[PDB]
Amino acid sequence: PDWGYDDKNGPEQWSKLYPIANGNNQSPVDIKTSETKHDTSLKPISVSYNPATAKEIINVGHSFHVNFEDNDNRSVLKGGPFSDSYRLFQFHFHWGSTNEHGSEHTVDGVKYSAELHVAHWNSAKYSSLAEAASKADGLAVIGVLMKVGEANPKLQKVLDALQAIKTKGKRAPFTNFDPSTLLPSSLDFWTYPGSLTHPPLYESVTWIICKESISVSSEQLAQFRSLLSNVEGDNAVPMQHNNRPTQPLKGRTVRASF
Ligand SMILES: [Zn+2]
Repeated sequence: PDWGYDDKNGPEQWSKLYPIANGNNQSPVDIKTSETKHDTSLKPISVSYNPATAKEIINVGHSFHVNFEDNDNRSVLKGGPFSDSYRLFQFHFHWGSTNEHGSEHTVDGVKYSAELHVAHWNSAKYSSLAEAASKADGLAVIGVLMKVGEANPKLQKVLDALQAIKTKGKRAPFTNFDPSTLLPSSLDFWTYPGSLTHPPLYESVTWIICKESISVSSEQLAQFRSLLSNVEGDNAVPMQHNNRPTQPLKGRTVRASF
């Protein structure tokens, strides 16, 4: 409850309350293409998602989340660096105050427009997401960079749903959707060990960053920036931005599947 992205409660302050903010495995990071290591053990990533597991869309104040039923292995991520399957639970986005600079990861110092996160938990090892959330191997998140350009029709269903969750705490059913439809055509990737990018900031995530970006238009971004942080009835406070600055690598290696 004690955090946001404003001057006063934002990324530069989270350490006062969450000391792990200055940990050794924080995200996001800049990926320096000259220093990535080709690892020949990486397998191609394989996603297999069942659209019937799509459950609901909810406004959480600082962002919006699309959540999936995760009671079984109907929707999983396999391959890449992993030996176990990972069970899909959520996707959400990060954006900025301008359309040109709003991603969380950078590549060779270049910030993209926005970023899609597709989050999965380790059902092989832990009995629920709450348990898994704090363990070093607990989470697998796919990040896809979004470049302002031509409008992306694959986003329409998510954009149309925002109408029903304009204020904090609102939620709506969201069904029959396969988020693999949002990924790029090729799944060549970089990977590194890191963290959730906002409080509680656990160092529990294995990142998969796709090499290829996806498009998005300015207008599409502006719809995100139109959601409200306040509860219904209150004065309006736009969800203007939600990206954390990049964090020191601190000795970590970014591996490439290519
Ligand atoms: Zn995220």
